[PDB]
Amino acid sequence: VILPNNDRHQITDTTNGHYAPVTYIQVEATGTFIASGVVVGKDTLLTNKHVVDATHGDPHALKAFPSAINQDNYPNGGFTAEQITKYSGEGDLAIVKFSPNEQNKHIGEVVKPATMSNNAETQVNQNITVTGYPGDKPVATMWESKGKITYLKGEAMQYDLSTTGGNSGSPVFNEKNEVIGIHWGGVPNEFNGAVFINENVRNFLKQNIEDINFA
Ligand SMILES: [Zn+2]
Repeated sequence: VILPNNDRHQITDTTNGHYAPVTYIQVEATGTFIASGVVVGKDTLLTNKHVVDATHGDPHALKAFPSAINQDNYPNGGFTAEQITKYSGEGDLAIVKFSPNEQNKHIGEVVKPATMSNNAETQVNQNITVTGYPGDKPVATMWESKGKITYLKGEAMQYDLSTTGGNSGSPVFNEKNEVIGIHWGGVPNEFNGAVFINENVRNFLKQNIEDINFA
């Protein structure tokens, strides 16, 4: 949701630096559901349970476009999901595995997977960014939203930065450009939040993704 702190910048050079694995998602149902996500392995991407539920039991309905720049401008093309594993906890988190594309390339090869933080030093009041694809902006455009962490408890985190429908599943980056959480949404006039990747979540990811990298 939009908050008093609405500080967002468009990322045009999407394949530069830590932005490459930030991904645009389209789920074809009924209508087209839009969301975001982040590549964290050779064939794996993280997003929310609710974006994955938009496929209504059909993984093939989910397409990921890493580093998408704008409508029909996908520098790495797209990838179709083949298998989905939802987080067993309360956290709105899901793991999506993709099959290679027509050129036999893997989603985690055309782009360098993001580095996951161990979150040892993460704390309230730290400056972070949530980068993904807001639906109030031009189609398939990547935007970085700036703010501070305002709440940390268990596997949940909240922050004061703005997001909009479409940002579902956007990675939360700390200053070191490591993924510390996965954005799920927010509450009007209150806050936006994400699944905080603590020890429990980390162990879950490690058990389901053999090549995920934690700093
Ligand atoms: Zn700014």
